[PDB]
Amino acid sequence: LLVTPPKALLKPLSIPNQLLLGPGPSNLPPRIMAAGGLQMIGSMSKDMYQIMDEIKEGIQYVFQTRNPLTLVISGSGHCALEAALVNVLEPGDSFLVGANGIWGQRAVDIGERIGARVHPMTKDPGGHYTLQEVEEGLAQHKPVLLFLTHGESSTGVLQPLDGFGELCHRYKCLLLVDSVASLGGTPLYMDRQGIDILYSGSQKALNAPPGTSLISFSDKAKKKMYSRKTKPFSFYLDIKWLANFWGCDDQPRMYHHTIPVISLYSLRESLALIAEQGLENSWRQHREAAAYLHGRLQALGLQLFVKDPALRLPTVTTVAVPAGYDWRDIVSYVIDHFDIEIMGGLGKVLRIGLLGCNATRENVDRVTEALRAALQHCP
Amino acid sequence: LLVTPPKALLKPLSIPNQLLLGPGPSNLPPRIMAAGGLQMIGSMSKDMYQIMDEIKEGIQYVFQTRNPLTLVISGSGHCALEAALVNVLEPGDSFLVGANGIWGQRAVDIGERIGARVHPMTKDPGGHYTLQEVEEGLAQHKPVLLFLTHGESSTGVLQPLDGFGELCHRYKCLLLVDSVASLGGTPLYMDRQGIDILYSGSQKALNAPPGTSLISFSDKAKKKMYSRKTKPFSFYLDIKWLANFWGCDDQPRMYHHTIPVISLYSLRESLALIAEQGLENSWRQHREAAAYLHGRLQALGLQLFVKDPALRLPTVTTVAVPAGYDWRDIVSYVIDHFDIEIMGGLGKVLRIGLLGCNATRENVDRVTEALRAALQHCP
Ligand SMILES: *Cc1c(COP(=O)(O)O)cnc(C)c1O
Ligand SMILES: *Cc1c(COP(=O)(O)O)cnc(C)c1O
Repeated sequence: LLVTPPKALLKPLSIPNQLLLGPGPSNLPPRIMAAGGLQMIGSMSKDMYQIMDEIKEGIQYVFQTRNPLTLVISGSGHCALEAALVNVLEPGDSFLVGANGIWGQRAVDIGERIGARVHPMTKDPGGHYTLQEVEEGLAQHKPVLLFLTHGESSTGVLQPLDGFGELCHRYKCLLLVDSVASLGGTPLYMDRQGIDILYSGSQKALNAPPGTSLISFSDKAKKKMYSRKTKPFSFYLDIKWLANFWGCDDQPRMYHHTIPVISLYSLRESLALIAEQGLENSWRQHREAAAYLHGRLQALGLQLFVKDPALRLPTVTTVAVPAGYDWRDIVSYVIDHFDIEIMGGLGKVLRIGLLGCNATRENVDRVTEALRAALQHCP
Repeated sequence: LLVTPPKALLKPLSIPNQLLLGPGPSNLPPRIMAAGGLQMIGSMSKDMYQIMDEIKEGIQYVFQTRNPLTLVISGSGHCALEAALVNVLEPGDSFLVGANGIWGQRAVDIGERIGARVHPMTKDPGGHYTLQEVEEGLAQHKPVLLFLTHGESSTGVLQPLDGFGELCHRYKCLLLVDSVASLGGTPLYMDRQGIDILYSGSQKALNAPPGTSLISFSDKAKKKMYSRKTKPFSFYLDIKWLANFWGCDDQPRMYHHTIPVISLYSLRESLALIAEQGLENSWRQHREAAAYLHGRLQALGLQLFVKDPALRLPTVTTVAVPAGYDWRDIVSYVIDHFDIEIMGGLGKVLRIGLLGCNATRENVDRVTEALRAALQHCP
């Protein structure tokens, strides 16, 4: 045989103890770890369906919707995003994109690839979107879909949502919102803010492991996706298939692909936890924690990138890179000395993440103490 | 708030004990269960890279290749398939498809959607592909890629591979092979059989949980994918991105998407297990087990769908539905009474699956004893 058994693979697997306080993913609580270590069931069993059904109710609770087209995408953030775009947008269609960070910049790339006419409202890092600025683009381009990034995790910006859906609906437009870095860590009401496509990820404020995502579609969205001329470019992400399997339509569930059963156990639990906490409690915790963290960082003499506190994303705090330092040096120091992960921002600045169980005063202390030492030790 | 916490989610998660002896997925051995219950690490950490690197060596060992473009697709079977097609095929291109079951029939649907000229060599259930029949299609259509299903899990057929790659290479064609239901359970030598794209799944004979897949690309494939006019329809599955992240190219690893870390721990172990066993041992086990199972089924008076033993897939046995029975009745009886999953075949027949740790004489006994009772109790 050409290749021999890899020597490295013949040693036992060993992983460190890291406190993950970057934009994502987050650490796992015991219940989610426990779920991950369970045994398989049939991927098309009555029991597996029950679990999926339970998950659906959970996606409904956290999204605050009753949309019966709500389900899990067998993929990460980008897959839920891609899934949205490839099932809603037909080649030609006009797509209006809020390019504040990256997330917009990705939604763009996807749009371009599937042959959409892409309308990029570029705003420098830190910037958000004013309803008027939307209507001016909506007037200028007459799109079929707008994409807005709720929790902009590259810039630490919390986009205001209220009233945007009803603007979009007037111009016939569909609202797609990226709530991956916002869900569970700030107010969000899918049906009451009139959102047509909402998606989130498992590995941010729900404290499940990466590789699943939550998606929900309004009837307005459902119509546009169920009255395409053409078939979507992706079969894996074809909604008409997914919807059927996940039990959304009248037809009995027909095998499409194999769902990541063990991740679904985990996700189910992560949903049960925030269902036991309660959304408003979760939003309180994140709101307060964030508040504490800004105060502490302020004390160290660091400047918060997002100036207006009402525009700061609780879950992800952007901190301006202190003049005269190498960001790599600080971030590497932190992990190296204290065993704490703090990302940078992509497209610069320092990024810190309070997500679910990880969003406690203790963790803020810890990252503050760490950034302290580093500030006085980095060249 | 519109939606209240789902009452069902406020009870604790409870899953049955099922022996999964269908085409997939398979049951998990303790080491893989253990890996699934571990804590997160940074998705772009030195430690996470080591793990990915280790996995790569493992994909190289089981595929029997040295292709430095080998990596894990963050998706199931279909995603690795889709990933192959969307990165190799450009709209127009000619694609020659071995539509024996299904897997071909899906590769078709994908091909059509991404705007390939699709050439379907339909063969009734049970049928395989003769080198001549290939060359006649290769002559008739002059494709850029042929798709062959190695272990045809819908029909229980083992396709012969030997020499097909060198045929394909002569006509300038690329060989893509679906080894999801064959890898680890029959001989397969990527480089020595001249295969340009080989993919497999985690949830079949490797005994990892669903939701990851293994893919490898030859230099011939790499050239075609790295000299497209256009960008692939998918960003999630863009090889130039994936390749970079997974450390395949000269550029430092740049964030694309978030890899399903916990599934990667599992997959790493599943690879370590077959690296400790050794491929030829694994092929012996499956070969023998299969042999035993056919004998026993024969004794019950059941007829094996695939007549020629040299064409029977060890890992998945097709058994002709006995005249005068409802297949649903037998299959439901089996799970209902004995707690054993035995699928049907899609596009009919009964399907039984011996995959990795699950491929033992004991499990054959068990499914035989079960099918016995059912045969004499179903109407
Ligand atoms: C993390 C994140 C993503 C990316 O999701 P993946 O897990 O990388 O697929 C996208 N958008 C936002 C807002 C995020 O926070
Ligand atoms: C199971 C299987 C598939 C489907 O893979 P998914 O896990 O459903 O994405 C495809 N091909 C073969 C040969 C299989 O055995």
